[PDB]
Amino acid sequence: EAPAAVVTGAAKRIGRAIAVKLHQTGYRVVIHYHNSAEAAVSLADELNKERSNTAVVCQADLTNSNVLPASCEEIINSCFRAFGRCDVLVNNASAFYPTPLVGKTVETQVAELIGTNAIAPFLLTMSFAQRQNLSIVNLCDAMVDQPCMAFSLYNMGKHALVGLTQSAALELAPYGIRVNGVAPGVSLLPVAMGEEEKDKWRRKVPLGRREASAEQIADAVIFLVSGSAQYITGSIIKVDGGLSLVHA
Amino acid sequence: EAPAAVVTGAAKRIGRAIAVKLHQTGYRVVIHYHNSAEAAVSLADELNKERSNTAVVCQADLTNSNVLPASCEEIINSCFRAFGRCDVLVNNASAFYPTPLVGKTVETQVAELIGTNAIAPFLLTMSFAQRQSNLSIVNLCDAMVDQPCMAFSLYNMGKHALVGLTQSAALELAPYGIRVNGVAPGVSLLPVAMGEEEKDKWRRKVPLGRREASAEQIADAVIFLVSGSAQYITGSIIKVDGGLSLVHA
Amino acid sequence: EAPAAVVTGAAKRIGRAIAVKLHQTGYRVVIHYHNSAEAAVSLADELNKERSNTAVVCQADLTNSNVLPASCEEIINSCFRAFGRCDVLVNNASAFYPTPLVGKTVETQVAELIGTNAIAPFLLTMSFAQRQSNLSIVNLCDAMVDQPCMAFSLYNMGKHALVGLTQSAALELAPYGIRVNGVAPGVSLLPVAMGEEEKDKWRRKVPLGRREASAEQIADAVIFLVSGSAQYITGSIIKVDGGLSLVHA
Amino acid sequence: EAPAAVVTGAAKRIGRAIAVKLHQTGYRVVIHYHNSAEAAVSLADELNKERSNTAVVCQADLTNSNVLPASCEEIINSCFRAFGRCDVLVNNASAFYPTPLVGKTVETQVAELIGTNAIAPFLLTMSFAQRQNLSIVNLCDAMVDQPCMAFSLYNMGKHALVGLTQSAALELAPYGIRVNGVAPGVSLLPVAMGEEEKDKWRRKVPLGRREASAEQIADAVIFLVSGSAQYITGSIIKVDGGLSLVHA
Ligand SMILES: NC(=O)c1ccc[n+]([C@@H]2O[C@H](COP(=O)([O-])OP(=O)(O)OC[C@H]3O[C@@H](n4cnc5c(N)ncnc54)[C@H](OP(=O)(O)O)[C@@H]3O)[C@@H](O)[C@H]2O)c1
Ligand SMILES: NC(=O)c1ccc[n+]([C@@H]2O[C@H](COP(=O)([O-])OP(=O)(O)OC[C@H]3O[C@@H](n4cnc5c(N)ncnc54)[C@H](OP(=O)(O)O)[C@@H]3O)[C@@H](O)[C@H]2O)c1
Ligand SMILES: NC(=O)c1ccc[n+]([C@@H]2O[C@H](COP(=O)([O-])OP(=O)(O)OC[C@H]3O[C@@H](n4cnc5c(N)ncnc54)[C@H](OP(=O)(O)O)[C@@H]3O)[C@@H](O)[C@H]2O)c1
Ligand SMILES: NC(=O)c1ccc[n+]([C@@H]2O[C@H](COP(=O)([O-])OP(=O)(O)OC[C@H]3O[C@@H](n4cnc5c(N)ncnc54)[C@H](OP(=O)(O)O)[C@@H]3O)[C@@H](O)[C@H]2O)c1
Ligand SMILES: COc1ccc(CSc2cc(N)nc(N)n2)cc1
Ligand SMILES: COc1ccc(CSc2cc(N)nc(N)n2)cc1
Ligand SMILES: COc1ccc(CSc2cc(N)nc(N)n2)cc1
Ligand SMILES: COc1ccc(CSc2cc(N)nc(N)n2)cc1
Repeated sequence: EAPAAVVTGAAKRIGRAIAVKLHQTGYRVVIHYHNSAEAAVSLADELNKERSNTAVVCQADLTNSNVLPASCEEIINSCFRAFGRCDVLVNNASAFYPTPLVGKTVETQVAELIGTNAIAPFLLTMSFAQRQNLSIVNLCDAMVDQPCMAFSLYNMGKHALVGLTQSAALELAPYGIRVNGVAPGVSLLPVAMGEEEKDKWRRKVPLGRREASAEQIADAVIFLVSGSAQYITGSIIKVDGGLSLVHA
Repeated sequence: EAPAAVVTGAAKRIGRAIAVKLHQTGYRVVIHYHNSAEAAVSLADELNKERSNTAVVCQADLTNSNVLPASCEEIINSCFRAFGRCDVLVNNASAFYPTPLVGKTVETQVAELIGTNAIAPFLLTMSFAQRQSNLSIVNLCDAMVDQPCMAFSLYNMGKHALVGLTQSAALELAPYGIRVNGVAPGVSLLPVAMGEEEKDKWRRKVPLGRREASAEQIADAVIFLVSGSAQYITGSIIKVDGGLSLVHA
Repeated sequence: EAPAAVVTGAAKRIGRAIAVKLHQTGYRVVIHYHNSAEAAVSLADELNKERSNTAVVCQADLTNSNVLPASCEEIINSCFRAFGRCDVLVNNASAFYPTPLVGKTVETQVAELIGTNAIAPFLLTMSFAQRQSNLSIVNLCDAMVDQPCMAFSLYNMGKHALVGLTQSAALELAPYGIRVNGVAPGVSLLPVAMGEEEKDKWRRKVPLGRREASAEQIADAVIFLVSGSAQYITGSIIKVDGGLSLVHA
Repeated sequence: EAPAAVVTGAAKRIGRAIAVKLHQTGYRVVIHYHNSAEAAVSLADELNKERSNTAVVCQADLTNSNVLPASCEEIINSCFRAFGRCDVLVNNASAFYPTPLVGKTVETQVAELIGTNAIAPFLLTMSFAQRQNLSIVNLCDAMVDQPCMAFSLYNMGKHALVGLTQSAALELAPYGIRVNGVAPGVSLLPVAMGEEEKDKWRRKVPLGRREASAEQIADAVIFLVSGSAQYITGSIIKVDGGLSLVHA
């Protein structure tokens, strides 16, 4: 039987590309979502039209709370429910917005940014491991050491996620579970963002003066979960077209 | 007027060393504590006997909660209440224990490990800036963050977040003249519950001396980072590990 | 038409697995060697037996000297002479031996270690770029560069230099469509000379499988980096170390 | 009796600041120079005026060659002959210039950039140790991982120096010798650089929109060689005003 993968925030953009490429490679997928029900099912329909009963959806808020552990336990369960196995976990879901040091309460910002980018990936990892070419891939950020201004919580989240990638690689290696990361720089920009401000970020990218397509990010994910990366663990692959190498 | 510092978890060990050294340097100190009331009060006694009206104690739980912001805001408030100013903040307080991936609830482990090592520093940092000359923050990090102990995922994630904060905070608060730096022990004072055999196993790994760092040795680097000799230093983590992080498996 | 690749030190061990896998992927290969004449010619034969006119050998000493630029210019020239193009450069050749601080002269050690591991890669990158599709360079680095073996400073200085090259070359050659990246083994193929308890000592330390990387596992990452699945990857060093660099002392 | 320091390229700018602060701390100093004999001599006189017989100068080209090892052995030897001891070694001398990938020969650029920045520090280290609060301090570069364009050989030099620092810390720790680095970001700008170009770099620095004075860099070196840094080794202290944290 075909292996099975969980992709968090898989309904749109980069997570959608991961789930599609994983499916095109022959995985059965769990498309997690929070708000994008319509887009998630739409993706599942497309994938299932290709091969019947190879894509299911799963809803969960990934914000930190007393219920988070149980939601993450159940995302992993849905993969075992649908497919009888869970070979791959891609922690892609992420909140990202500014939290100046000098309207959500700060405690809610903590809950969303630290929960989605860090704690939920920790809890999903716990449940993944407990339930067992098994690997985990975490969507990190190649700009962590040169962070966006006023983004300290988000940024604290992605650093926490780098530490979890490393800790979990060390601890889960005895179980044959590899744990790795993929770090975009500028991939798909928010439709929210202004076009002028978009081309400002694009022009900074040495390799082609453009952003990464979502497929380019998914390519790194595909490599990491493959047989070609079977000695690779605790590694984080930058996919940033040299953006992080560029001084101020 | 003498400047004033806040040191979190300052009742004993390394935070005591920081507070004492900051006090010997001429600072007034808020000794923040959680459970260690007698040790906190004993230390504020010692320091006030040295210079009257120069040490207070301040109780707070730094576990993450929806009341954490308020608690951190009050820690900073207490320094202004006592001393009319707050020049320096040392984020020393830290919970530290295993959380294996395979009777505390996981929700509580998240709250204590992430709260003490990362969210309280963020919140204290926020409160410190908004209440505002040589202003600086020093975060107690960990030199072994990239070669972590087995099954310390949460603690390690919180120390990594602390590195992230140090950097983001240094960047954002530089315009306000606040510097933000770190001090990363490898092995310093070992746990009180640890047995001497297990301590010596760690001691024997340190290239420089085959011994742990003293609390004064850690405190020395913090005192450098707050001084006028570090006036251009920000976003920097100073490793104080006797070469331990260079030693391969 | 088939693209072509240069692999330094490709007669044996890891560079040989690299050249074999490039060739299976469809590349024509220049097999560079220094002393391993017999092995190099044997490899070209096997590759050519499989697909005709797809492999040449090229001899060069990559020790630093005033003629090293010319030699490196000639290794790149040999690919154009043989195949009409040069698409891929792999910097694999490396001297590796201890150089304690406290019968080769120090002048020679500096020359072999820094030349093979850094200066030759720099000069090759220069000639490659100047002679100029999916063009890319992969340098063979070392995952233990921050946790070096004792008394291996010149070697370690060379590997660090190689990281600096990867990044500086990635930045500068980006506007030319040339990507530059790295593959950093931990313990892979273990030395001929090394005793057998030393090998098992190193093997026990590897979290993932308690074994060293096969030559082919290292080559897989090189192959990924030069493929059309890495078109946005530049200035990245991929560890292929079974988690070894994560194990504390 | 008073301890003694060797400082390389100590005649001008940053190295001169380091020599002076060491001397003010109570060190006797070997002022090394290559071309700047008048400034070296000028410093030694100033310093000997303060304290009789506490400053000497010592000339040596630090470009890589087959005589380099002998030259570095003689710099160390000069401190022993003059003062009877060599407690501190500061590796400050640095060639710095572009070497684009696409009127010196390239082999000479290699020899100057790699020799001054990396090989001479390694030979000076060998000799320092062989001859024995003992410490070495290397002048590194905060911008090593975000290099200036077309500075690959310089950048290769500074990276090697980080590795030396680490390798030397580990190997000389049993002899009680600590090895550390100080990494400037933007410090003293070349005097002949136009103020308008100087200002483009200044403006990039978060902490105060200015470059570090030489004395500011010297301050960190002073720290590292003091009794206040006695457990510190293998460490590189950035002195950069937050410059390296600033994204493109
Ligand atoms: N795009 C870039 O340039 C870039 C750069 C650096 C790093 N990254 C990383 O790459 C990954 C994917 O990036 P992206 O731009 O595709 O992400 P994105 O659009 O910002 O977010 C992806 C998904 O995360 C889910 N999500 C947000 N908040 C959630 C919550 N509270 N609970 C559960 N799910 C939640 C959302 O799902 P729903 O719509 O279903 O609610 C969203 O569609 C992220 O980890 C990101 O941090 C991206
Ligand atoms: N010791 C080392 O070898 C070492 C190594 C690497 C890094 N570090 C770092 O250096 C720092 C100092 O080390 P240390 O060993 O002296 O620390 P520690 O004794 O383990 O902890 C210091 C203090 O943190 C406070 N704390 C714990 N949980 C708290 C909570 N929920 N709320 C508020 N305060 C809490 C405790 O205060 P109360 O007693 O008053 O309850 C404790 O006295 C820490 O940041 C540590 O991570 C130390
Ligand atoms: N093997 C590992 O565990 C390991 C670990 C970390 C990093 N690496 C890196 O991965 C690469 C491959 O490893 P490996 O073990 O296969 O390497 P290796 O066997 O030690 O050396 C590869 C080739 O380098 C060539 N070489 C040595 N000195 C030379 C010189 N002066 N001039 C020109 N060529 C010279 C030799 O060619 P000839 O035989 O023709 O003389 C040799 O076959 C190296 O870059 C190494 O640094 C390997
Ligand atoms: N200034 C900065 O913004 C900055 C930034 C980053 C890092 N740094 C680091 O801090 C250190 C000092 O910087 P700096 O600007 O003061 O230095 P600098 O002016 O560029 O040079 C320092 C001295 O190096 C000596 N030197 C140059 N080539 C030499 C050679 N072939 N042999 C022997 N000595 C040679 C020169 O001595 P003579 O004049 O006597 O010939 C020169 O005065 C360097 O290691 C540098 O890389 C500085
Ligand atoms: C720095 O300017 C940018 C670049 C990319 C984006 C894409 S939205 C996004 C980005 C991210 N790093 N994480 C998450 N979750 N979502 C937004 C602003
Ligand atoms: C590696 O084995 C050790 C070494 C030192 C200690 C000291 S207790 C401690 C340590 C820490 N990194 N953070 C906090 N908060 N407390 C415990 C276990
Ligand atoms: C002391 O531990 C080891 C580990 C691997 C080896 C393989 S031989 C080798 C290694 C290398 N880093 N570079 C080169 N060129 N060849 C030898 C000793
Ligand atoms: C921002 O562009 C600059 C900044 C400072 C300088 C001072 S000269 C210098 C610089 C250096 N890193 N190393 C050495 N040896 N010399 C020149 C250009």
